[PDB]
Amino acid sequence: SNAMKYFQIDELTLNAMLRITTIESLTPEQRLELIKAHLLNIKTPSDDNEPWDE
Amino acid sequence: SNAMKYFQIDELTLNAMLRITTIESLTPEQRLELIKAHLLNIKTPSDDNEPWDEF
Amino acid sequence: NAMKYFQIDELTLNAMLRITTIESLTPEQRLELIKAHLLNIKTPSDDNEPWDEF
Amino acid sequence: SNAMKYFQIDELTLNAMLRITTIESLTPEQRLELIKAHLLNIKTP
Amino acid sequence: MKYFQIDELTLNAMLRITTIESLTPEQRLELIKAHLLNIKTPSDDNEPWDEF
Amino acid sequence: AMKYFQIDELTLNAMLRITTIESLTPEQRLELIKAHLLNIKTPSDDNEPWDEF
Repeated sequence: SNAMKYFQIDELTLNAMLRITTIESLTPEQRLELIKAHLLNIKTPSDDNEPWDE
Repeated sequence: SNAMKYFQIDELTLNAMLRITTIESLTPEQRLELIKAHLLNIKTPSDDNEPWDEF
Repeated sequence: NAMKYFQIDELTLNAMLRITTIESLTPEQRLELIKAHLLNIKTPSDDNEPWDEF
Repeated sequence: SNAMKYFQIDELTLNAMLRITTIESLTPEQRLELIKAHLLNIKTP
Repeated sequence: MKYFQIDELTLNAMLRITTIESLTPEQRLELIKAHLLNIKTPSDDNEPWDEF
Repeated sequence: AMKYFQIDELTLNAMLRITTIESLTPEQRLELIKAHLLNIKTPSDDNEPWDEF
């Protein structure tokens, strides 16, 4: 196909996700849960129920 | 004016990263390393290329 | 790699809208003024002090 | 109160408006109205 | 989007605070927090609920 | 005649919380606050000292 869907990630969110991967105060599964939350917000940007949205 | 950088991610890569967070046969740490590799791939300039004559 | 967005404050946008309705300027004059405003949005000021550490 | 409202416009949208200003087959009034419609779509999309 | 404006006087005060070694780190942090809360409050004049 | 600097709401909220997070020593909290203040004064594409990217 000549066609593909794209999503936008701001630089602050990309950098935040990179930092989350090695935050040592969180278990690895807690890090994955925060990463998944960010990826879902990228996929549906109007979601305003995130842990950082409070 | 003020000006903000953004990155574009294709849907296949976004969905792959979503899937990777819950792949049961990779440990959480392995999933995070695969996540990190995808995120660095997006961050790192794709093409601005090695000239070799500095070595 | 990156792509970029420009951030227009509401007053800047409203100024451009007001220019479009000034009837004693010809339409071409109003276009030229809006062009000049659009060109200024695309240019950065970046007049920050260069601090490399602190 | 210390907070400000901003609109985000991608570079391709900005450059499209710049190019409308020199479409010489449209009258100046037509170009101005097309640019106004794009500006209003930024303000209330 | 929603941005806040920080005046240079406030930004320079917060940078200077970080350097005052005769104050403890917690005192410096609390002084910076006060300035940041002053910038933030209220985030919306019509929704001043950070003010009770 | 005064210079103003823009900060997004999320970063401002994060700096407020960073000032007290218990997972960082007080000196670490002050270092991370300083790195944020440095990027308001002199933007760097959101570079911070602890970053490995």
